[PDB]
Order: sequence, then C-alpha cells, then structure tokens
Amino acid sequence: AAGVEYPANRLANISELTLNEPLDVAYPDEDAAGVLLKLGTRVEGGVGPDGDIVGFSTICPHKGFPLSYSADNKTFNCPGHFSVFDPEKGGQQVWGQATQNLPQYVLRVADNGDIFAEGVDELIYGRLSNVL
Amino acid sequence: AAGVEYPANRLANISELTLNEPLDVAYPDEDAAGVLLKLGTRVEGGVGPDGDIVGFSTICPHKGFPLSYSADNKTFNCPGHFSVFDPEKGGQQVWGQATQNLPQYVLRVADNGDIFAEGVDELIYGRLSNVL
Amino acid sequence: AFKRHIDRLPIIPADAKKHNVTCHFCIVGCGYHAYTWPINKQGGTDPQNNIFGVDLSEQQQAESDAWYSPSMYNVVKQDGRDVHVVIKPDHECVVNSGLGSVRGARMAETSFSEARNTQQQRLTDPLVWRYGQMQPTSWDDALDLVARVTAKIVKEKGEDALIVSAFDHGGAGGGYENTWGTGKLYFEAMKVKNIRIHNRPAYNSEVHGTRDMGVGELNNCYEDAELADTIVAVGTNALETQTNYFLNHWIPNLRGESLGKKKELMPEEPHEAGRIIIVDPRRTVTVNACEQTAGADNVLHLAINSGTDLALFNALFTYIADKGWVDRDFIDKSTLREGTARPPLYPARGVSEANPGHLSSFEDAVEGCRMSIEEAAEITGLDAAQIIKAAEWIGMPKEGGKRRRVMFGYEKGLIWGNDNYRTNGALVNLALATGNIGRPGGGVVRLGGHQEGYVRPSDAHVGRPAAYVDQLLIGGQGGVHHIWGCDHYKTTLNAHEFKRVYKKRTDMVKDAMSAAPYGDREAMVNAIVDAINQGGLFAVNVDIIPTKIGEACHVILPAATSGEMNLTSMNGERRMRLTERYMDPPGQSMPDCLIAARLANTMERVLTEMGDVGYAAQFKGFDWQTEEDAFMDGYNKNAHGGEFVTYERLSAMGTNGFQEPATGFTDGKIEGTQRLYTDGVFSTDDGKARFMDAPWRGLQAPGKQQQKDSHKYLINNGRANVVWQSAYLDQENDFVMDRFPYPFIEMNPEDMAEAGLKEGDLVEIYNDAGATQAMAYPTPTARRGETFMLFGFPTGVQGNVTSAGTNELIIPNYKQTWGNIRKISDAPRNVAHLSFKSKEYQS
Amino acid sequence: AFKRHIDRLPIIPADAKKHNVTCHFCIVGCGYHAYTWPINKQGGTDPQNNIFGVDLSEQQQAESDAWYSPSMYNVVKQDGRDVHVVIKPDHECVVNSGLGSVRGARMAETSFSEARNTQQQRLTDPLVWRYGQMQPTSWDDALDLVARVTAKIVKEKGEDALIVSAFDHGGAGGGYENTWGTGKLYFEAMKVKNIRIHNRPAYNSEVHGTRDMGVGELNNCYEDAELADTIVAVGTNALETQTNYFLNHWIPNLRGESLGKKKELMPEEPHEAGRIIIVDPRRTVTVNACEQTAGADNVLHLAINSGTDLALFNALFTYIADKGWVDRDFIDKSTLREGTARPPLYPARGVSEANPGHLSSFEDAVEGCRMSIEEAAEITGLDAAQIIKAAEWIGMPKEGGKRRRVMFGYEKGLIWGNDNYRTNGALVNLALATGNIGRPGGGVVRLGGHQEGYVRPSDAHVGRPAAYVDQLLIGGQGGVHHIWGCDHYKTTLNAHEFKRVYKKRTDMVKDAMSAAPYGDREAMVNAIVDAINQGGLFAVNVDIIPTKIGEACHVILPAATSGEMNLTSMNGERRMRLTERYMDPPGQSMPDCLIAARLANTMERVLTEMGDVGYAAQFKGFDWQTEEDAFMDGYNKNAHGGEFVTYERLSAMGTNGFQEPATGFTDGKIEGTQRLYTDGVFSTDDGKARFMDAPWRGLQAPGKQQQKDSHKYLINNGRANVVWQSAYLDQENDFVMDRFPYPFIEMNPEDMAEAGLKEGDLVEIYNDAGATQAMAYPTPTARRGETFMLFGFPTGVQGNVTSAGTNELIIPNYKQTWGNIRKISDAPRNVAHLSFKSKEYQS
Ligand SMILES: Nc1nc2c(c(=O)[nH]1)N[C@H]1C(S)=C(S)[C@@H](COP(=O)(O)OP(=O)(O)OC[C@H]3O[C@@H](n4cnc5c(=O)[nH]c(N)nc54)[C@H](O)[C@@H]3O)O[C@H]1N2
Ligand code: F3S
Ligand code: F3S
Ligand code: FES
Ligand code: FES
Ligand SMILES: [Mo+4]
Ligand SMILES: [Mo+4]
Ligand SMILES: [O]
Ligand SMILES: [O]
Repeated sequence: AAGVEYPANRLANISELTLNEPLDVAYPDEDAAGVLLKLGTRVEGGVGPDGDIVGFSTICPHKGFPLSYSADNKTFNCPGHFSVFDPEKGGQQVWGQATQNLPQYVLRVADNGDIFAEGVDELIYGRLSNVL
Repeated sequence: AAGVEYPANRLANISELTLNEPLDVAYPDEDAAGVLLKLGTRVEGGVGPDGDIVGFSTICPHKGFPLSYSADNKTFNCPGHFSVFDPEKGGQQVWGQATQNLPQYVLRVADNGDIFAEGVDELIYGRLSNVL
Repeated sequence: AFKRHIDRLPIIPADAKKHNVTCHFCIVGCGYHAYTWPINKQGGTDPQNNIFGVDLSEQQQAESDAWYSPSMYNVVKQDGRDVHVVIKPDHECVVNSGLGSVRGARMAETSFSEARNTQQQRLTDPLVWRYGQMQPTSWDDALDLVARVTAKIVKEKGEDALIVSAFDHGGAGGGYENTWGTGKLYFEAMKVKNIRIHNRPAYNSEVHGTRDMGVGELNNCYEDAELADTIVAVGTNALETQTNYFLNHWIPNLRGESLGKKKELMPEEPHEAGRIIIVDPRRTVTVNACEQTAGADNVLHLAINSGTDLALFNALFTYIADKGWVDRDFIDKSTLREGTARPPLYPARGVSEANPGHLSSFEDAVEGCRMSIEEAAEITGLDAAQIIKAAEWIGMPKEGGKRRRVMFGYEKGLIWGNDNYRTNGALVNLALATGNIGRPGGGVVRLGGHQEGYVRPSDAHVGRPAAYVDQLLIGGQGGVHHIWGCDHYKTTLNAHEFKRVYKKRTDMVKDAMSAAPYGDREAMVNAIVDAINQGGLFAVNVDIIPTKIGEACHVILPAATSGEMNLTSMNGERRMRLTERYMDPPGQSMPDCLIAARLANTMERVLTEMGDVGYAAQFKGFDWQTEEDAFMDGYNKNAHGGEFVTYERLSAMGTNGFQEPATGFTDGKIEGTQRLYTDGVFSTDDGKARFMDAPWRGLQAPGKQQQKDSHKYLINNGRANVVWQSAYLDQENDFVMDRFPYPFIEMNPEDMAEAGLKEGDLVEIYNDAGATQAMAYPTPTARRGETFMLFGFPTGVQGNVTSAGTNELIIPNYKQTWGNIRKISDAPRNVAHLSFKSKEYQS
Repeated sequence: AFKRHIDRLPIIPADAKKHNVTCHFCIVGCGYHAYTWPINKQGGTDPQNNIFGVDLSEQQQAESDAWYSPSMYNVVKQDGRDVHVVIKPDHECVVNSGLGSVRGARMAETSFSEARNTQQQRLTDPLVWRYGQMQPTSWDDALDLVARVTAKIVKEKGEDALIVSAFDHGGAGGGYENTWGTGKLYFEAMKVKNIRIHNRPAYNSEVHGTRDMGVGELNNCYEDAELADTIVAVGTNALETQTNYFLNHWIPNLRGESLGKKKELMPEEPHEAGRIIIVDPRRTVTVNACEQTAGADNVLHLAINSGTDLALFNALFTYIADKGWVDRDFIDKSTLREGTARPPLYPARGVSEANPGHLSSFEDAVEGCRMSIEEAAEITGLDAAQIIKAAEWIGMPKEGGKRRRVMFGYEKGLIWGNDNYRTNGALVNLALATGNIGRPGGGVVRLGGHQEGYVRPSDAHVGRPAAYVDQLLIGGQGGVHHIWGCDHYKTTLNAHEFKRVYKKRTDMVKDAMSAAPYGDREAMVNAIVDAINQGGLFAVNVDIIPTKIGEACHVILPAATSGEMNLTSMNGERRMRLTERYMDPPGQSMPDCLIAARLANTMERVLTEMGDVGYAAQFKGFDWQTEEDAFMDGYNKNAHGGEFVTYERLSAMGTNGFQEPATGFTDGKIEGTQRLYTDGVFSTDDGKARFMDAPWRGLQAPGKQQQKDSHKYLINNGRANVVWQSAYLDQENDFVMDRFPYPFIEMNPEDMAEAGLKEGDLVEIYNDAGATQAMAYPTPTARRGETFMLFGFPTGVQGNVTSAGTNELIIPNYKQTWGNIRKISDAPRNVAHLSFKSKEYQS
C-alpha cells in the first residue's frame, strides 16, 4: 500500500553491452520499452565499475512516440515533436515538449555481473501507475 | 492501486443528536474512536440543514490519550499534555503539542436523515494508514 | 536532472466535474478540460470507473487521450474544499487536437496548492509598507491608503500626476473582464494620459502600419496555414513560441497531409506540398523542424542581417511588381487608386511623428519602395539568388496561370525590429499585391504573443504619439504609479537605468512612510505627499506573486488569475472562449476587474468625505460582485456583435468557441466569422486598403547605428520553449529552474574559444545602456558575432542592455541590441548538471 | 483549520539507516532518530518488514513507539539520491523519554525537499546585489567581493570598521563547529571589538551576576527537577518554552510520581509531592498545568508587578536569613567570609559600569539587600501573606530539621527583566544561603533558550562593558557588517529606528553598486568604499533563508544547517551530543564553519595580492574540508576535557551522550559530570562563592520609568508554543501560519471593550520608540492594563516598541515595555477561521 511496489527484474548482464550501443529491454513489465546504454564516462544514475551504465524509458513522455538514439551526439530524439533528451545528464530534456525529463531506471549490478532494475524516477508514458 | 479507499459507513441519524452533546462513534473502523457533535451554529465541515453537525477523532494526535469534551467552552481537551482543540473551527489546535489539527470526518446527510462518514482529513493517531 | 519521483497519479473518476479551460498562456489558445473531484474519492482501472471509459490496467498507445502527466495533476481548493484536479488538453479542440505544450501541460502544477505545496509564493493578502517593512493588512485598509494618496495627488497636481502601467492582453493576467475594469477606471472615471502597456512604454498599437492601411492584424484562420502554397514566417520562432499552431497546422501542410483538404476546397487549381520561407537572422529549432518535415529543398531560410527586413520586402515587392505577379483585379477593386503626394520631409521622415510612412496607391508604393535585388543583397547580406527565389516562392503563378496562395505571418522579430511602421507596411504590401488577404490559404497576420482580450473606453485623450512613460518616470515626473500585471524590472527597455531611478524615487517615499505614524492616517498621507512633492514616487502593484518591481512598491494588492475566476479571450484566429472557474483564489486575492471596481468604490467614498462630490460621481458604475458583471458591462455592450455572447452561450460551445465577431445566434450556436475581408472591404473610411510607400532609411531608432558600430556582438533576444515570459510562475517550478537556473546566452563556439569562455561560464553583457549576466551556452548554429540571450529572466535581465531607443510612435526596438561580453565567473557548481548539447532534433 | 490530507505514510523498513539526532531547536535537546531509506523501497505491515518489529495493521495504543505523524515524514536528498526520512523522537533518551514538542515533531516537514516542495524558500546559491537587483552567482565570485571590500576597509580604517553580528549558541544555526569557525575568524585571525550576539547588542554574558559570584549558570541536572521539594520557576513559561523538560521532569515531581525515587536516593529524609512557586506577572498555560497536576494548594503563583523581582528576592532573602533557615556549614565552608566595603556611589550605582553590584559575604549581603515584607509588598503588588508563604516554601526545614531542597530556575523574565545584574544575584543569594547548589534536588540555573555550543578564542579585547553595536550602526559608524545567523529586523531592541537607519545606510551602497560596472571589479569595490566613506554600510548576510535584514544586504551566502551537517551541542543539563548528518545541504549551501574557513582563505589570497603578506598570514589555520575538522581544531583542543571527545565516541553514546565536562574515557564511555560544584569549590580565583549586596533601585534602565508613566499598557512580550523564534522556518509552514497569520497580542476582554476592539482586530501598538501591529487576542486570564505580544514575528515585530534601554553591561531590557494601543483595521478576512478560545486546558 502507500508506495508503488517495484519488482526486482534481471534485464541483462554487463557483458552484453557494447560502448554506445543501446540494448533493448522492458521495465517494469513486457509493455514498457526501454534501453540499457553504456556511455564510457561516469554519469548520474550510472552503474558498473566505470559508473557509465544507465537505463531509460525509450517512449517519449510527451505523446508516446518511440525515441531514436543518435550515437554521434549521445542523445535520444523524438520524431513526433522534436524533443531531445540527454542520457549523460540524467535524461534531461535538452529541448522539447515533455514536462518530464526522461524516466530513468534505478539499477543495481550484482555480485556476478547481472544488471537489475528496481525502480523508475518519473511516470512512464501511457500508464497512470508505473506498476500495473 | 492507491489513494486510500475509505468505506461509506452509517454512523447515526440526525434525530439522535442533541445540541452540544457528543455522540460516541467509530470511523473508519471499530478501533478508531470519535464523536458526532451538533454545535448549533454553521461551521467548517458541518452538515445537516443548519450546517452544524461535525465529526472528529476523539484520540489525541500527539500521544493518543482520549480527549474530553467541555460543554461550556465547546472544546476538546487533552489530559496528557494539556492540548485544546476547537470543533467550531475545523478542530484547530487552540494550544497544544500535536503537529496536527483534530482529524475531522467528511460527513454526508442522506435523504432519510442518516449521517455517513466517507473520509478523514488528517492522519489518525496510532495508525500509519487511516484504513487498516 | 530534476525528477518528481511520482510513481502514480489518482485516476479521474466517471463523475468528475468537467470545466472548459483555455490555456493560460500563449496566443494559440489550446483547448483543455479541468476535471475535479472530492479529495478522498477516486477513479478506478476498469472503464466504468473512470472518465475515459478505458481499461487503464493496460499500457496506452501513442497519442492516447487516456493519460496525463504529473504536471497536469494537483490538489486545489474549490468552494472551500480540497479537490483533486487534472488539467488535460482537449482532443476535440480544433486548435490543438489534444496537443499540450511544455507550458500548457503544467497549468495544474503551477496552480496554488496548500495540500501539495505548489506556488506558495502566491500573494494571499494586501501588503503595505509600514513599521520598517512590508506588512499584511486588510483590503479596507490597503484600498483606503491607495485611494487617499491617489485622490490627494490628482486634486493637487491633476490626473497627469497619476502614471499607470497595465496589461492590455488576453488570457491569464488579462482578458475582456479585466481589461474592461482597468479601462473603465482609468479612461471612463478618469482621463489618464500617462499610461503604458505591459510590453511597451506608451499607449500605442504594436501594428499601426497594418491598421492604418485598413488591414486588421488578425484577418485569417489557422486553417489557412494548412492550405497555403507558401508560408512566409517573418521574425517568428513558431515551434518555440506558437508551438501548437505550428505543430497542428503548419506541419501538416509541410508534410503534405493537407493535400486532400487542399484539393476538396480548391479544385481546378494545382497543389504541391507546402514550402516555407523563414526570415530570421538566427537559425532556430523552427528552421530545423521545417527542414526535417518538408525537406531542405522546401525550406528557404533567409538569415538576414539584423534589422534589414524592410530592404528584403521592398526588393521582393519591386521584383514581383515588375514581373506582373500580382492580383490585378484585387488591386483595382479593393485598393486606393487615388494618387497622393509624398510629404515634404520624405523619405527620411514622414508628415509627422504620428505618421512615419506614406499611405498610397499600389503604383506609387512600388515607385517609392523601389529597390533592386543587388542593393537589397548588400543590406541584408543575402545572395541575389536567395532573394529571387523568395519572390518566385511568393509570386510566381502556378502551372495554369493560377495565383500562388501565400500566408504571411510575422511576430516580434518584425514588431520589435527596425522601423516597425515601415517594415510592417512593406510586408503588408506583399500580401495586398498578391491578393492574399481574405482568401483561403492567405493572410498577413501577427502570429501573436498573449491571447487577445481587449475592450475599453475610448483612448482618444492619450494622443498619437502617446507619452513615453518610462522616460517620464526616469526624468522625475509623476507622483503615483499603479502597476497592473507587468514587471518592468525584468521586461522593459533601458531596464538598468529604469531600476536605478525607480528604486531611488520609491525609496524617498519609503523613508517618509517609515518615519511617520501609520495609525494616524492623515499624517501618513501628508508625509507620502511631501515625499512625492520632493520628487519621490508612490507605487501600487496589483499582481499574483511578489514581483521584482514590487520590491519598490508601497502597496501590493493580490489578484486572482484565470481558473480562479471565469475569463474570456480570443486566440490568434479570433477564436473566443470562456475559461470556466475550477478553483478558488488563494487567500483573499481577487480578480483584477473586481479590484478595479473596489478601488473605484473607495475613490467614490473618500472623495465624498473630502467634499469633492462632483469628482466622486465620476467613479460610479462599478457595483460589480463577480467577473461576469464586468463581461456584461464591457464586451457584451461594447464589442462588435457582443449582444450575441454570454457566459451561458460560450459555455455550451466548449473549447472550440466561435470566431469573432459574432454575427448571430441560432439553435444554441454563436455564429462567427472565419476570415476577415472576404468581401474585399477594408477597415477604412472608404473601404479600400492602402499600400505603403515605405523606403529603407537604415536603422531608424536613435542610438542604434552608434551602438552597433562601437560594440562587438549582436545581443539578439527572445523566448525559450520551456520558459513562460518573465518566469513569474516558473521561478517556483523545479522542472524549469533545474534546466536554466541562469538565462542562457547562445554563443558560437569559436566566438567562445576566442573570448576564453567555456560552457556554463557566467558572463557580463555590457554596453552604454547598462549591464547584466547570462550563462554561456555554446551553439554551433549561431553565426559568428551573433549571440541570443533569453529575455525577461529574473536571474539575468537582458533588458538592462537594451537602449531607450524607440520609433516615432514609441515602439521599443528591443531586437536590435549590441554589446560587449566578458567573463564574471567560471561555470558555477549549480550549472554542472545541465546539458549543453544542441537543441536541434536529429533524425 | 489547516489539514494536510495525508491518509497514509510510507512504513520505515527493517533495514532503514539510523541516525542519532538532537532536536534543532530549544535548550532541552530532546533525543530523536532519523531513519532513511531508498525512495521506491518501503516497509510493510508485518513485524519482519518494519523497523519496530510490530504488526502495523493493528491500531496502536497510547504512547506507542510504533507511530509517527506526517510532520515527522519527508523526502530528502542524501548523497545525491532522494530518500524517505522519518525524524522520530527517541523513547530511550532520558531527556524526553519519547516526547516530541510541536516544534521538534516537525523537523522533517521543515527540512528542504524538492520532491515534496517543503521549504523552497531555502537559499541555494550565493547572491550579490548587481544590475539593479539581487542576482545569483558562484562562491568564488561572492567570496572575492566580500574579501576585497572587507580587506580594503580594514586596511584603510582599522578593524573597528568591521561590525559583526553572530550567533553564539548551540543547535541549528550554532554549535561548537560553527561558533569555533566564526570565533577563529574574528578573534584569532582578527581582533574585532565591534561584535554583538544574536540576542543582545554587545559581546557580553546574559548572566554576569551569577558568573561573577562563582556560580556557572548550568550547574545542576534535569533529575534535580524530579527530586526537589520546591521548584522556584522565575521568568519562565516552561510548558511553552522548555516543554519536555517540564513535561518529562517537573510534572512527575508535582504529580508525586517521583516519590519512589526520592525515597531511594534520599532515605532518612521526609518527602511530600513537589510544590512550585512561579514568579511571573502573567498567568500562563504553565501556571494552569501546574495547578491541574499538583493541585492549587501546591502551586504559588506570584503575579508580581513587571520588573519587581529583585524586591521580591531581597525580601525573601531577609526573611530566610532572620529566621535562620540557612545552610550554616555551607556558608562557612564555601562562601566568602572576608568583610568588604561598599563602593562610594552605592546603592544607586556600583564601583563602575563593569560592576553594577557589590560582591560580598553572606552577612553584608543580608544587611545590604535588607527589605521588609511590607516594602516588598508595596513594590511587587503581592500580599504580605504570599511573600511569607514563599519564604516558608523555600527555607523552612522539614519535620526532622532537614534542609528543604529547592531548585531555582530562571529564564528571560529575569534575564531581560529589570536590573539583570542585581536581580540574578538576588536569586543566586537564595540558592547559596539555602545550600541548594551542587546537591541533589537543587540548583540555581538558567532554564535556557537555545542549546549551548560555544567555543572560541579569548574575547579579552572586546572589553567590559562591550560596545553597544546597534547604537554604533544607528549613529552612522562602521563600514562593513557581517551578519551570521540572526535577524535584527525582527528581533533586536529599538527595532523601528534600527530599520530606518539600516535601510538608509545600505541603500547608499546599493545605489553605488547599481551605477558601477561589476565586470570591472576594482571599480565596483572602489565605488562600494566611496559609499562607505560617505556613511553607507556594506552588509553581508550568512543564513539559510531570505531574511528580513537580508533585504538590506549586498551579499548573501547560503548556509547548511543541522542534519545537513554533523553538529555538536549540549542541552540545559550540559548533556553533549552529536547530531549525525542524514541529508545533503540544499543547492550549493555550506556549513557556517566552512563558510568562515573559505572566507579566511579568500582574505589570505586577497591580502597577499594587495601586498600585506604579514596580515595575510593571520588568516591561516583554516584548511578545513569538513565540519569535523572544525570540531577537532576547536572543542577537542580547547574545551575542558575535550581530548576525551570525538565524533566516533559521541556516536557510540547515542542520544543520551554525556554531561560536560568530560573527565575521562573507559570502555566505550565518555565519563562526565552530573552536577557542578558537588565539592563546594566555585568558579572564582579563591574557590569561594560570593553573595551579592544588591539593593533595589527601581527600574534602572534609562527611559523606562518615563515610558511606563506616559503610556497606557504594559506590552509584555515573549514566546508562543507553536512558533519557533522569528518564524524563519515557520513562515513557510502552513500549520503554524494557519494558526497565527498575525502575531497575537493577548488582551483582557474588558480592556478591549473599553478600547472598542473585537477579537481579531488589527491594532497598532505605539510609543516614543516606534510602532508595530498585532492581532487582538482576548485573554480572560490577562490582568487589566497588561498585554502580551508574541515577539520576533515577521508580520508584526514587537521589538519596534522596545526602547534602546539597557543595563550598564548592555543587557537589553525587552520585557519592561509600555505603549499605547489603537485600531488599524477591523478583523481581516484571513483571520475569520481562527479560534480565539482560551489556551488553558480545562478538565
Ligand atoms: N515559450 C514561450 N512562448 C511564448 C512566450 C513565452 O514567454 N514563452 N511569450 C509569448 C509572447 S508575449 C510573445 S510576444 C510571442 C513572441 O513570439 P516570437 O516573436 O516568435 O518570439 P521571439 O523569441 O521574441 O522572437 C522571434 C524571432 O525574432 C528573431 N529576430 C530577432 N531580430 C530580428 C530581426 O531584426 N529581424 C527578424 N526578421 N527577426 C529577428 C529572433 O531570432 C527570434 O527567433 O511569443 C509568445 N509565445
Ligand atoms: S498549450 Fe498553451 S502555451 Fe501556447 S501552444 Fe498551447 S496555448
Ligand atoms: S522537541 Fe525540540 S523544541 Fe525543545 S522541548 Fe524538545 S528540544
Ligand atoms: S511525442 Fe516526443 S515530442 Fe511530442
Ligand atoms: S497526548 Fe494529547 S497532549 Fe500529549
Ligand atoms: Mo508579447
Ligand atoms: Mo534566546
Ligand atoms: O505580448
Ligand atoms: O537566548
């Protein structure tokens, strides 16, 4: 009761990620598209030994279009109404129509090398509760 | 799931109340002591045709002692640490150690005259959720 | 990044109370609904238990109506009780079709809530300077003081001693109810000459040029942006500043989504996808988005030298006239054919300061405006090929000899740009010559700023040119100042000098008030008036927050804003709507129209007591108890077709409302006017439009060429998408302030390397007007020597470096500003979290 | 009534991080724990899933540890991450035994939260006055400006040009770390004479009298209130102002709950239930509660005429001495026996201003203080029978000839009352004569205000009497002012005059700064210094919120406060504790000790650049990176027994800590001192206590008799239970502001009837010092002609009507104030919701 109860879900292992190549994932369920991304530099919310593995919702929080990733810029870009998000700065909207910065996963790197997601810092598009 | 779900409970009928004589009651369950009180003047949260029927938790929100009612003063008084609450002013702490004003019931008077409680505007002492 | 950490929101139930709401903010006037329901009741996940009739236990798809963001949710007081509210864009509204901007989508979160602690900055009680500081008091006390001081000064020195600054606009902080109330106070009860508007320092129009020509500035509809062959966007950054007009009407044209519609409404005429000409010195996200939707081949960005628009338009006019690409029958039938002689001081100056340009026939305008492609290329910095291409895109007939439909749109790049009167006319010339007024796919229009909501008594007494109020104040004239809903400290021109003198003059009265006994009110007022006689100023602020200029005022009166009151206004299409009240004003705050009424009543009482019964009588006609009373006394009785409009009737029409003026009422529908001038009869005595003989004469405002020549950088200035106006609400909004704690100044990275500046460095911008601060934001698209600074911003006011320079009609020339830049500090810690990446969407 | 509408709170989980926390606020120093855990994790209802090990799905009984109120919950930043926090009183702490006051119980809710929008008023960045307004900037910039101006002034005019106002207290806004840092800056690096404390306008002690006699003012323990036969409470409203000391220690005595304990520790001595003498002109809720717990027969309320305490005590001393009810062996063994002559100007005046009283032997004190019961009855207004009864309750031996154990406690009724030096001594005389110092059930002590946390270098250079700083400032002297953690605008004496001049003088520097170029910093500093040379003042404010006096300052530096830093202090029992950091400072704010360090470092740099390397060198010894570094350089190296105390060791001792001074360390326990003077060796050169020959000489502060004689009402003043200090946090707390939007003035209902005033009316209080406003609160228990106004309050500052009058040592005589009252306004709308019922508990 009180708070939303987030599940602790395995998303991937650290060995699956290549520098600057986003890995498709879903959290906190099948229907909530996101990505894991290794950025190569220490950044807010980032985990792993280099502190550079982040996880975000990949669905624009304005009107729900799927975001595309620019590798040269390291930004998420929205084809709907031209929003831009920075995963090197906690998903800050560089410019856009969303009243939210990009929802970011609370990640944990296990003992072995598995990456777990245990929460999300903002409301994911298309749901009035992050856990349904 | 959330937003606390209050039950709509019958507490009494308007005909049961005498001017300035509190009627012992319990809401939102058996274990949550309170009173209904007809004050004789229109007051905040008050219902009925004269707008003077109020309902409060009778358990001090500081340390949980049972409140006594003074009829001459129209106040609830706490023997624990000398707090005083005004049911003519939304249960405002006139003076006391509680960081809350007296929790007040959201009342509704039905067509037949029955008084229903459908909510409480502040956290009742001794529970971390108004509905257990 | 700022993150709210709100995992879930209460679901709007099936029985929520629905309110029609127009966006508080920009000209577009997007439609919303506010749903409210008792605190401690809620909706559920099954279709029967929520307002949408949808299963909310499933992820919604893109563009779903069945979702809202946290900034659209709050808890607010309604008739004394806390209620949940969701303010959600309306899918059915033809303006926005469900879109909400980063601004509109946070109306809920920028509303007042004691429950969730939003906007606690909001004023709740009248404040008066006494006992050494600002102190709260009652309305009776505060109004009595304001009335007594005002009445004494006006009796002793005349009404010219009363200076007024007031909104004239629509929407939150304006509207018909509120412009009528203030209007009636200062123009009916009184005859205040020394009055200025919220965005300019005199009582003038922004667009005298177009109006004098017979062409009202809001003549088309938003559908015309969908139907035009070419859109000409001048001095507008529409994606950031008219967002949803751009997204919901311009984009479909550029994408080719409109073709079906174009062919139905205009068969037997060819149609390709829309092309767009953008006239703007700076490459903006608007340019980028057009290129991205239409293709680079269909976007023509004319990156003119700052303030050279008039040269551009004159060249275009000449070329098009010579080629014969003009609506010949429109010119003959609907425009002035009478010759008329140039005034003796032409072309440097007009017949007087009241008339900077010469109105005339097509032929005389062409001869007078004449400029070659080559001369215009020198002035504008454009290539000859670019200017010719523009003329082709505006004037060249389509395949079968059919006239090209062009919608001409302009905003503040033009209006606050060089030679406002003549540039406006030069643009209008193009619309008139090509017959693109009063027809589908046409128009020459303001893209606008605030919504519109103006109705007031005659302003004849004010004069043309009107008094330059800021210069009066800076020069030590005026005794009492009433400030309604604007903040010159952040937003006026020559702002640094203005603040130095305003502080010094209001301080005189503060020191007087602190040293006088308040409880003996006659002594207090005599002390105030003595300070005024010595050159002080007594200042009264009517507002919703503690403002910057309010730190100099002696009385503050708390206003209620849209949503806490009913309010009516029209958008940039003349689409009029009622915003239905859904919450209570905070504390004891009251709507501006009622404040005006209450002030009037106090003036009546006080003057009656003093024994000036004659003057007292002038303040009658203010017995209003609710804002609707102001609507009925103003709009209903005084607007064109007002007799057809009431709250009840507007309410039934919803967020779509109707387009002004009303022409009738049948079967529960106010009948409106889609486009102006469809009959070719214009707003002049004889009904003919005039062209303007408007020759280029350089930078015309005094000081400007001098300032350009003696400083290093252009300090262009304007809006950012996230920030609404002077950040009056945004300064208490973490999402906005987390993104830009300081105002940015967009700088070319090589300009920065040259000056030893790094991203985030705090820099002083300075010139002979004043100085200010901003945060260096590296911007690859910026041209060398050309910076752009966010305007109006509390943590760095760019108005400080704008000069006192205006045109003849006292139009402030904000956009033409030059200055030097130097480093104040290495990037502060509170700026380390910001992204400094490009704002341009990459595909 | 304000209602949060919070239906449920997150449950603290089993694995929450625990922090020891002392209350931020009052002297009692109640124990709390702060529990924190990740946002989006939570506890459950079953015992295994929460910190209490209890089934939380069942209603808890009275006094349960397994509950917390909404004001004890918030969301705060911790090491960069949002976390839940609950700050909950500690059941195991011997101070409070689980009690939390209305103040302490809202530490969480008055903490800074971006997530839940609490206390957004909190400062986040350094601010500097430039470009017409206050503007944010970096630390390097802000510190450079402060250092340059300060250094220039000090070089040109000497250190006397530097004025300082600083906290000297413990707890939030003080503590050992912070008093050391500021102390070291201004007394070690510099030798600042012109320095004042937060609550008084010179660098003096509140209690020179008791100290000069050899009796440190915090000599007992809180257990002694449980063990005394009689408590004598003077000038204290303990239920409202030392709430939990009163509730958890005095009440058990009065109720008879202590008898078991009394008999175990003091067998072979009789014990009845405690009786209490309360010396206070006003009947307070404290008196009411004592009567209600002990019975009216056991409470003796001496409602003395304002400022007549000394008469009372002298009479009591005389009566007790004559009856022989004195500890004869204590007098002979531990007090001065040497005869010593009265100074030539006695009894009107002492040997000098440094020494207002004459220290002496018991016998000489008795002869000098001599006053009959009848003389004291005239002066005090009491009945002879009342004064005799008090003597009996203080001095009369118990059944078997055993001495009566009396705890004498006093606070600001005495300390800010008439003739501070002599009244303090008169009271101490009674304790000394009855042998009630250093023994169980005894003590003559401050009941205190803030917690204590003072350690600083020698202050010898300051002088005695020290400089009256407010008079220097009001007189146009001083150049630079550093204000740390106090707000004279709300809380100084003669405040109305103070504000008028302070504004005028700081305005001079503001106008200079506005007109100068900031980016050229040398020109800016020269402009500041020119304004100072002409009589201006450059003011720097170090604080946590935008303060009132801060509206006059030119630089504001943001502080971190307790909880955002580790902090150490002692309570009124000398009980020292560490408050362990549980959250981050907001924005870029930093602890005061580190601000001081950084300022020192900038002074070193700037003076080095100016070429005064010698003076630069004085500012070394500030290489501190964390608050613990300040603790180790200060307390650890300088306090008595400091070598035994470390953060690590204090942490292991929990909220119970230990009582200072430390005398050793064994097996994880700092060994302390329960009571002072248990050996009968006092704090004088020869180790003997002195009595005080302290004859009554009327109202001694200049102006006071005159002010009394020429005005209608006593304007008594002081605390309210709900309001903490000057409402610096409370002004952004809806629960407090909903109850008292204006400060109340308690008035007798027939005084109100006579004056034509109604409950809630807004009234001006005025006299020859100044004027202010308050809300009439009808108070049946108030005596005719005697009003009580809440002090320090932003919406009506009663310090405005207090005169400049001090005693010889510059102690402000706030409590003796008289003035006239007249109506400003009928009760405002924003006051209609208030209860005006009696604050006294009715059975
Ligand atoms: N996000 C947001 N939108 C708003 C507002 C807001 O505060 N925030 N406010 C509203 C208001 S009140 C207004 S007035 C409108 C303003 O709407 P716009 O006028 O579109 O906004 P601005 O940014 O002032 O100016 C637009 C463009 O003028 C260009 N410009 C500058 N100098 C010149 C010049 O000499 N010639 C030409 N051709 N162009 C030039 C600038 O590069 C800028 O891109 O927006 C409204 N919309
Ligand atoms: S949402 Fe509001 S800000 Fe303008 S674009 Fe639409 S009206
Ligand atoms: S709770 Fe805090 S305010 Fe005083 S009484 Fe205890 S220390
Ligand atoms: S949906 Fe991504 S910007 Fe509109
Ligand atoms: S329990 Fe009611 S006052 Fe402490
Ligand atoms: Mo505008
Ligand atoms: Mo104190
Ligand atoms: O505007
Ligand atoms: O104090």
